[PDB]
Amino acid sequence: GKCRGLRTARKLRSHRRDQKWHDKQYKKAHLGTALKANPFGGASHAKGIVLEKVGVEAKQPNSAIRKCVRVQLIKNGKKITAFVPNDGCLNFIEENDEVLVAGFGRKGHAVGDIPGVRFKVVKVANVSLLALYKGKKERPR
Amino acid sequence: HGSLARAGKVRGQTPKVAKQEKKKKKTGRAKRRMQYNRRFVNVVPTFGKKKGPNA
Amino acid sequence: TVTIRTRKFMTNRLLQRKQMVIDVLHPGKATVPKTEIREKLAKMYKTTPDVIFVFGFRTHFGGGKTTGFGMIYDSLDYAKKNEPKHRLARHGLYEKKKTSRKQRKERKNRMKKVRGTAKANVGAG
Amino acid sequence: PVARSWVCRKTYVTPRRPFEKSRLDQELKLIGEYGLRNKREVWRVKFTLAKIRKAARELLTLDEKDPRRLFEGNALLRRLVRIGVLDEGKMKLDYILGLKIEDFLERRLQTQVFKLGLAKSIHHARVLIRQRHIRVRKQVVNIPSFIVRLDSQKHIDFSLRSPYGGGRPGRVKRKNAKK
RNA sequence: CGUGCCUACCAUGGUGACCACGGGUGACGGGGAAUCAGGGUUCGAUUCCGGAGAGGGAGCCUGAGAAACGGCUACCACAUCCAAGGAAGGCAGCAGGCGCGCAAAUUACCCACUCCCGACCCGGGGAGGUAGUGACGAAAAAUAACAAUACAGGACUCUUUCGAGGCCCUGUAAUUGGAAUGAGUCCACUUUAAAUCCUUUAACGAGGAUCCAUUGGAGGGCAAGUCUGGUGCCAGCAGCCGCG
Ligand SMILES: [Mg+2]
Ligand SMILES: [Mg+2]
Ligand SMILES: [Mg+2]
Ligand SMILES: [Mg+2]
Ligand SMILES: [Mg+2]
Ligand SMILES: [Mg+2]
Ligand SMILES: [Mg+2]
Ligand SMILES: [Mg+2]
Ligand SMILES: [Mg+2]
Ligand SMILES: [Mg+2]
Ligand SMILES: [Mg+2]
Ligand SMILES: [Mg+2]
Ligand SMILES: [Mg+2]
Repeated sequence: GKCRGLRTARKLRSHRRDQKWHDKQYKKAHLGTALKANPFGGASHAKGIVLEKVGVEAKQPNSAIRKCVRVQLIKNGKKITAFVPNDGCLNFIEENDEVLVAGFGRKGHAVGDIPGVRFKVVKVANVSLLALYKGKKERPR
Repeated sequence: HGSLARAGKVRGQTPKVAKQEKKKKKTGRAKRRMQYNRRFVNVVPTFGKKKGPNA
Repeated sequence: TVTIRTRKFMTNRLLQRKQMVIDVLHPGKATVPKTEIREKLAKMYKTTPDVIFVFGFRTHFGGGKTTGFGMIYDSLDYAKKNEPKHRLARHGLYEKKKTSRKQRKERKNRMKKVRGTAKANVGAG
Repeated sequence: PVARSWVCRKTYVTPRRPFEKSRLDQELKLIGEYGLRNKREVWRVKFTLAKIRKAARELLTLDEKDPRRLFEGNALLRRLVRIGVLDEGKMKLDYILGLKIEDFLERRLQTQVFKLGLAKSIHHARVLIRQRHIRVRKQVVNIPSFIVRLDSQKHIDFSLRSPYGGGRPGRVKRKNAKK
């Protein structure tokens, strides 16, 4: 099975260094395609510009029309369909707004209800969606 | 084709309810004292099968 | 009323000075000021009061003791010699009259740009 | 550049499971029994006991005639006796692991007030040791998390204060109302 | 100065499957940091040490020490004045401004402490220290607390008690004081180069209009409601299972 001699440690580290790439997490952490292929340029948050508002559908067991925003980024310049979280907020996210986006619970997968949305809206013109939903005074219109 | 007009439908159609004037709560250690006086060896009349912290 | 006791006591005969650590007792009112502790130490040393210095006062969180550093000197000329101007400023011996930022540096710049008679006219006037 | 101080210590036990029913019941009956505020000052005592247990297991790992073990074990026994958790009896390292959680809460400031009087409802004794009314010695004690050492253990007096010292803190309001 | 460091001649060598050579590093190297069996895994630009550079990159005077840039010379990219023949520049120093980005502080004061420089006790230092923003983060820690008075929910020592409550907690928008004490308001202290903050202390300073504690949740994981009213696979909730 293994190799258990006193001078076999080079063969051991060669075998482990070869077989360590087959894990998904190691290769997505130490392969450059998860920097040159993902959005954000490897960031956590990113500002963007509202391009359009898209009503997408839910999955097959669910039945809902989810409301999302196609976001033109500032750092990279790519297009991200980002999700409108709360009950309202479609009337609070307008065209050409400074929109901060983050993940849902995982960068790789998405939410099991929405097909192709990986990211979530937090801010609208330096005013958060929690502030626009409850508590604070008025929109920056 | 999915229309975007139904935004905040339940948030609009929800009847508003005025929050009634609830008295002030207790502090940190006072709230822990209330928890120890309420939900522990202070008052336990019944049998140890069912629990009643809210009903 | 108050009680002043010196714990640590050293004598520098080179500079004709005596260093001490002063604990002032407080079972009563507030922290006794700069003048009165100095006068009581002058009464306990039985000389003229215009020569003994003291600096620093803590407070041990309600009455208790206040700890400072006292300096008994035997010559007013030695007191004027061996002491810095900021501790002469408690009695007002040294006066600088220009405690201002950028004044000396702009004088340095006016003495760095021009040279000679124009420098003595501008940077010194 | 700057050189003042850079250090960080977290006297804070963080539990692995967040919501254990028996553990929450045990920690809240501990708080309600020994008069505490929140669970981070339970985790203070738990972290100190855990660090003492780590040092005790590190000492019990070594050989018995080891001089480092003798020195550090005698120092740990001396510090625990001067705290007052141990007795003058069992000076073994296994009894240190045999210690429990509630002994440090017993040796804190409020429980010594409970055992030696002027307690009057531990929740009020918290106020009596917070406000300047219970004073271990001439250096005034203010903070309730005060490990009462065994070397003095009895000096509970107060001077220039409200109930026995003197002064009119707010009774002058009632006197001016009656006058 | 010892050297293929360089030159003339001579020999054909030297390294590599024990990974050299060739690429990338979102690579300055360490002492270290996070992570709780042991073993390990991932960062270390960052206050200490050593290296490298002062927009890119080449050359050099002086000087013991530089290929120095708060030195110079010429090129490229920038870039200020111009009265159009010419002058003048290098904040990856301290403050600050533009752009950039999810993202990071005031054109403050002082050489008072520690050191350093110079002819020298005496001058200087955005080296540093102090002050302002600051919920990166670490420690201690009020937010209404407390003892009593009275109704009862009474678990309970005890006698057919429908109580003796010298054990008791709780709903009391109920009284009562210690009128506790703190935060703030300010005199005099003190710290301090001058001050502020810490502490001492004189006087105001709580009764639900108080001096108001929020952040998430209540099907399982995962502590906690088969409560009420609307919405009726719509809105939406839910990091997965799922609900509508
Ligand atoms: Mg997922
Ligand atoms: Mg690099
Ligand atoms: Mg670890
Ligand atoms: Mg390890
Ligand atoms: Mg070297
Ligand atoms: Mg250099
Ligand atoms: Mg630059
Ligand atoms: Mg330089
Ligand atoms: Mg510069
Ligand atoms: Mg609900
Ligand atoms: Mg549960
Ligand atoms: Mg919810
Ligand atoms: Mg959640």
